[PDB]
Formats: sequence, structure tokens, C-alpha cells
Amino acid sequence: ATITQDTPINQIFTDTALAEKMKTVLGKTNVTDTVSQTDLDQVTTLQADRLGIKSIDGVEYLNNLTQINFSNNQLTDITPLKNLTKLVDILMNNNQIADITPLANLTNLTGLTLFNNQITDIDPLKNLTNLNRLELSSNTISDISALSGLTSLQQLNFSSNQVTDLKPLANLTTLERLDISSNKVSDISVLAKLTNLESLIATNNQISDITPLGILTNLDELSLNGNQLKDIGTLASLTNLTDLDLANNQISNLAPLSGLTKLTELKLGANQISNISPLAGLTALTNLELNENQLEDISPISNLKNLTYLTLYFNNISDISPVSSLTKLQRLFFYNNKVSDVSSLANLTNINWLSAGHNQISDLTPLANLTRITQLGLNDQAWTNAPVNYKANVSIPNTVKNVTGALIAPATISDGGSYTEPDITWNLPSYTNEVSYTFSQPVTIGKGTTTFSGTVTQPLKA
Amino acid sequence: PLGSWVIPPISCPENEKGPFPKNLVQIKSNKDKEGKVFYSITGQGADTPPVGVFIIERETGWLKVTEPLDRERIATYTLFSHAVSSNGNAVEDPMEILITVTDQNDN
Ligand SMILES: [Ca+2]
Ligand SMILES: [Cl-]
Repeated sequence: ATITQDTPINQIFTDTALAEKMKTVLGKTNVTDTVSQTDLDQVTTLQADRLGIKSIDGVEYLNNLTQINFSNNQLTDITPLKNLTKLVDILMNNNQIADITPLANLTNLTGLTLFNNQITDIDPLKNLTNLNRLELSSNTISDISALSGLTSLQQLNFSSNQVTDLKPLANLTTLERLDISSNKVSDISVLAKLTNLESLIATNNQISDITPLGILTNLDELSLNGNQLKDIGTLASLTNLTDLDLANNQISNLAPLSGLTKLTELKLGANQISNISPLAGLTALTNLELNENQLEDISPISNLKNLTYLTLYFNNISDISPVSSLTKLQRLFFYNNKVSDVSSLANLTNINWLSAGHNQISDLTPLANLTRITQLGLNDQAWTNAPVNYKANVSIPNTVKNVTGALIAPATISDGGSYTEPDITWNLPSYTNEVSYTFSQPVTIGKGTTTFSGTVTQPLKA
Repeated sequence: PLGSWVIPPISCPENEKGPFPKNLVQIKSNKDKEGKVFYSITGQGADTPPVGVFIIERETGWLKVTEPLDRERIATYTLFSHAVSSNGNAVEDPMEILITVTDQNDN
């Protein structure tokens, strides 16, 4: 393509925003300044992301382009790319491209980034066999047969599409990093062929059988979060794993993890785990997620001295004291458990986020010296006191203590009872099996602020 | 202002290799728990310039980075997460989120 003679920049690039950008690239003072083909023929790269471009009309005269960035714009038609056969790399994520037919003869492409578009038919990719990087997430792709001849691919991402059939991946044995998350995949048997895989991300699919992973011994990163896993026996073979995400599945038996001592991050939340003994040797762990299981005994955590992040919320834990040795902890979440004694938490001097609501905590004094705290959760405690004798008039000590050691006055007291520090008193005409009170006290520890609140049940025995 | 947010610290090495977008961390509200929860983010690098460096998967809360970073250009981003139920109700207040750009490694 050539402009016959010199033309105003704003006549070649009809897009207002692209005309401005090209005025700067082409060293001119305004958009109506004329330019020659020889000026145009100098442009070899173009960074034009984030400029509100709607049309790339004019780009066809930039004959020597090898790399372009038009990401984060409002492109629909990419026809002007069709003849730009010196293009090696294209960044075009976050546009409204529906038709990629203009890419079909760009056979020198080694990188093509097209995520976040309106792409369905990828047949125009089929002859782009020099590609080593290809990013197609967040489109409406259901057929990846066009990928089958892309035998130099090292990195491939098509997460957030509607793919069921992975068979076209079979011959892509140079793949090292693959992401197929948020598709409609159940059968990952073709993945057994991809023995060079180092990273496999496959969250939010319908995978129950992971036997095909058994020979993928080069895997260092694996994510199967949001699947239907139960038997993870195959993972024992994956001795190079350092980062493993298995959250939101149906796993109970963790024995296959026990030899995976390279692990530094391990997500196991939302499963069926009641025994974490097999985790005890994973001493390189800095992050461990165990929320939403059926844990009571967490004693096997005590040796994991490198943990800086730990989740335990939604379990059946009464004894939190195994965390006392995890002196590097910076964030600890254990909301919805049955913990009453937080004396052990005085040890976690570097703690910054402490999330402890919906437990049985009555006394904040062991937390008083934790001044690196910036986020704090103490709402909605509840516990039941040891019973006391039912009588016509019943008096109990209030036992809710603030961080200062001062008793916190009840907010409400059942059965018309009253408070005179330190005693809560009820006049009880007829026998009742229990009485109760609530408390609600804003509090700050360091720079972390919450409402320390709860409901206290007092059984009365006759 | 912690509410029911559960968020790991977030760092991203500069000069990362693809494929993009790449998972950083999975953000969670435990009202999820008692419903499906739907996530969004705001801040410089999300909805204000530079726009779209970070995005979040609405249904899963996966926070992702969309291109290579440069510590000499931006070293930290401050973002804010938001959570709502299927009925549209807000199930959390916004949470300020730091993202630290760190040494490169070939991940
Ligand atoms: Ca969660
Ligand atoms: Cl909490």
C-alpha cells in the first residue's frame, strides 16, 4: 500500500485519537500536516493502547510494522492489518473484535494477544504456525480445532470460553504453560501428551479424573480449584509442585500430598478434610488455606514455621493454640469456629489481619500488645456459661472484658434483667431453663477497628 | 472495615512472561456462604488510568494482571474490591488492596 503523494495525517488516519498519536510518532505539529509514504515507511513499532481508538483505518500504509499494541480501545474492524505481513507481535486485548479473518495471512506472528473480545470462530488462526504465545480468554469460543497445527506454542490461554473438547491440543507438545479455566471441560486425558507442561491452570471446570496428569512430572504450578476432585492419588507423582490449588472440591484424603515438600503455597479450602496430619512435613509452606472443612484437631500445623498466611474459618476448631509457634504469621482468618481462649495469639507479634468473628471469645486482653494490626474482626461471638442454680433472683458476674481489661456493659439483658458492675441480676417469678445477654462494643487494636459483640447464654439448673 | 473479606497479600514480579491474563490471588467474602457472591474492582490500574492492568473474574473473585509490569514505572497499585449477592445487595463494604511490584522471576 502507498499514499500516491503527500496527504494530511487526518486524511490517512480518519480516527481522531489515532491521528493525534500518529502526529507525535511522525514528528509533526498538527493533524492537518501533510506526510509522505517515506515518513510512514519509517514506523516499525506502535504503542497505541488506552487511547479511545475506534478505527485503525490508515494503518495499512505503515508497511514496515513488526509490533503493535492496540489493547484497551474500541476496535471492531481490523481489516487494515491484512497485508502487514512483517508483523511479529500483536497486542489487542480489550476491544470489540468479532472477525479475525484479517489475521489469516500474518504467518510471521510469534505472539498474538486477543483476550477480552467478541471472538467465536478462530479458524483464521490455523496457518499461524510460528506462534509461540497465544491468548484467547474471555471470548465466546467453543471449537479449538484451529489450534491443532500450532506446534510451536509454548504459552496458551483460553480461560473463560465454552470449550468442551481438548483433543486439538494433542500434538502441541512444546506447550509449557496452559490455562483452560472456566470452560466446560471434564475430560483432560489429552493433557497426558503435554509432558513439557510446567504450569497448568484449570479452575472452574467439571474435572473429576486427574489420572491423565500422572506423567506430567515437570509441573511446578497446578490449579484445579472449583472442580469435582476426590481421589488425588495421582498428585503424589508430581514431585516438582511448588504451588498447588485444590480449593472447592470434595477431597478428604490428603496422604498423596505428604511427599510434596517443595510446596510453598497450598489451597485446600471448601473440601471434606478432617485430618491434616499428611501436611505436617510441608515445612516450606508460606500460604495454607484450610477454610470450610471439618477440622477440629489442627495440631499438625505447629511445624509449618514459614507460614505468613493461614485460613481456618468455617471449621469446628476449639483449640487454636497450634498456631502459637507460627511466629511469622501476618494474616490469620478463623471466623466461625468454637475458639474461646486466644492467649496463644499474643505470640503472633507480626500479625496484621486478625479475623476472629463468630467464635466464643469473651476476653480481649491477650490481644492488647498486637499493635501491627491493621484489620480486625471480633463480631458475633456466642458462648454458653457453666449452669448456675435457678432461683427467684439469680446473679452472675459479667465476664466480657475489653482489651483494657475493663468489663464491657451488656447492650441487652433478657427477661428484664439489669446490670450493676460487675453483676447481672434477674428476678425470675417462674422457672426458666436459661437467661441471656448481649454486648456490642467498638474497639481498635493498633490501627485495626471492629465491633466486639456477642450473645451469652446462661443455663439455669433446678 | 474488615467485614468478611479474606485476602492474601498481593505482589507481582515485574517483566513477567505470559500467557496473560495471569492469576494473582483469589479474593473471597464469606457471605458465600449464604449465597453466590459477585466481585468487582476499582482504582488506578483497574477502572482509572492506567485502565485494565488488573481485572477480576466476577463469579470466582480471581484477581488477574493483564500485561507485564515495570517497577520503575509504577511500584505499587492501590485497588478496592466490592462484593454483592445475586439479589444485588452489597454483602461487604469496599476493601483497600495493595499490589506491590517486585523483582522479576521467570515464574
Ligand atoms: Ca470463600
Ligand atoms: Cl472476623
